[PDB]
Amino acid sequence: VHQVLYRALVSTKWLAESVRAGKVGPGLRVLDASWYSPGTREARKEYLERHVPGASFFDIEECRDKASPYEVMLPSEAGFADYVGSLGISNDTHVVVYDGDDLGSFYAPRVWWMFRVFGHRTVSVLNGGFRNWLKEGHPVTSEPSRPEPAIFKATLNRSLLKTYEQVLENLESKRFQLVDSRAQGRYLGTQPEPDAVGLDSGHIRGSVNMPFMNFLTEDGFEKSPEELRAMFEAKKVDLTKPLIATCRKGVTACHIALAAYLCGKPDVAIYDGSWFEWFHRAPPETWVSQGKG
Repeated sequence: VHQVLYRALVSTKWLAESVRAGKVGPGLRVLDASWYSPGTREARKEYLERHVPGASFFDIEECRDKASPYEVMLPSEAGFADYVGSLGISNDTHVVVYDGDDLGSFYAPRVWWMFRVFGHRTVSVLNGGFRNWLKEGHPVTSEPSRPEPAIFKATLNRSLLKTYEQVLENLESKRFQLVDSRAQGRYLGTQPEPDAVGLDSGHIRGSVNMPFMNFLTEDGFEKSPEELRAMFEAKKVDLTKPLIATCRKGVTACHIALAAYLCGKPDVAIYDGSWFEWFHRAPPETWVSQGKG
């Protein structure tokens, strides 16, 4: 359920002109969705110091199922709806998401997919991220944003989500191509999985690896659609066939979904449980690692 695709990328120039124009409001809401591993950057404090004028902080640590044993799992429809409503977002709002990643994108695609998986098509990511917004000198502020509340209705679009059981069945059916966006070393099992206890690295049998950072240019901009298409083809990923994206915790997998969407394939589903869930639930026979093990 959607044939003509709504823009998934907006430029810094466009967003800056919109903010100059007074467009932030019910029709346009801007989110910093940054999140960092423990012991590194301070997402909320960075947002407090420097944000696009009128933007809000989208707290992924809150906007998830807290009761799950697994990482960064979708909240319920109500939890999402209540949270986004509280940021002034309704079903008529154009949501623009950025993050402060050093290359140019990490969490923002996750948030773009969250809106889509909850039925909202009017969502985009800021091409080049906050990194480029800053480099180009666009306005930043520490003034508080206080959007008026709105009502949002969320409706899960199951086709854009996969469960553990569906990935396990797929091991057998081979119906979907399973593409993992984690860095190469962790995908192969030669580098450990971080921020976890006794979680081995490796990958689900039958997977293909497409490290997420390959999607962006060295400046942090999305690669062109011709470039993206060439990447999938060189990976033996056929865009005319079904595709499930997976990673550590369902976050960077959303960069595969974004890349495929800009190549005209909106149908990629995210395995939200991802490797973290897989390792904990699946028989070890279903995964491989170079060490090995």
